[PDB]
Amino acid sequence: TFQAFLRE
Amino acid sequence: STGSATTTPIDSLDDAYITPVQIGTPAQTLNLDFDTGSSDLWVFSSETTASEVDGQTIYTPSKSTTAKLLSGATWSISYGDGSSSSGDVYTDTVSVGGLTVTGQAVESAKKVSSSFTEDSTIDGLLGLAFSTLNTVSPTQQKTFFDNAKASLDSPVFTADLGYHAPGTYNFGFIDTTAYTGSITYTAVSTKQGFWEWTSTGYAVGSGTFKSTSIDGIADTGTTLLYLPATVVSAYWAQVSGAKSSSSVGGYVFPCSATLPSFTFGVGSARIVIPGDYIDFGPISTGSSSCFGGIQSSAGIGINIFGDVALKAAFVVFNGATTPTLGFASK
Repeated sequence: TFQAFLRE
Repeated sequence: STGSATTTPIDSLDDAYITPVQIGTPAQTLNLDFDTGSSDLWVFSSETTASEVDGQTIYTPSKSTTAKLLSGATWSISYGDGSSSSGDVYTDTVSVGGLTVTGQAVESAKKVSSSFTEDSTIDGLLGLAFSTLNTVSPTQQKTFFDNAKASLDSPVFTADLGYHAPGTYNFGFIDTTAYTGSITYTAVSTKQGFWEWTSTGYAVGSGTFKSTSIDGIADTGTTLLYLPATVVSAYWAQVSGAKSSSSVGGYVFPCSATLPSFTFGVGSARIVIPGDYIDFGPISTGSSSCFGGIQSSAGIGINIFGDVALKAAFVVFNGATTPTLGFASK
């Protein structure tokens, strides 16, 4: 289960 | 001064890496996800709504003699994956692998989204992008690296992430025994507040290297490697059972296959991702299909050199007034 850290 | 800490994957797929960090006096140790893709240091705390706390270690500011509430400052952040958190701010002493910073802002979560409550292994994040992305208002706060720079022996930090194994984050020095060859440096654009750089091209397996500019960010807090759709399609076209699955969200292939390597250019140098790192893991346990480590960035809007790419190299975040990014094979 991936994560993708800032941003809209 | 310098600091050295061991970073370890939170699961068997290398979804993310956590590193212990000591906050407050006496020290309260919390395992944070070091994220070069944002600039907020925030943790679960005694202020976090009870029903949203689930298995994590929290920071209690009333038990730290060095904590100070930063009057009237608040924060609110949302990430690429849709997660979010918000809260208030204290300043406190924070130490990483022996390197201590006094007066660091430690953002205390009043609320956290579902995905944070659900993952028991991450107690908060420690942001290492540029300070202009910091969410605190009315006045933004400096990251742990920026507050550290004045005391560091050199203004850099390195990331040495392991494949299914621990690795190390170093602050203030470059360990010459952790890599092979020499480091090649590339310019960084800070316009967007990221450690943004342009790769000079790519190669799939033993094929030709194509020179084509790929602007992306080096993000230790993104699990995968997200590249343009036509480069991701040229890689999967070399794996006989791979297909794009809409149900799973990306390209999948039979776990049984030996995947080819992926090389990315940095200046005139090449960094090769072995194929086994590209095999993220089975879709479900016992499944015969595996999820691919390289996926299209078309829906995200930016290319991201995440952990799949960063763990195949030793990477130097050179924080000098004109920053640069260094890569070496290891």
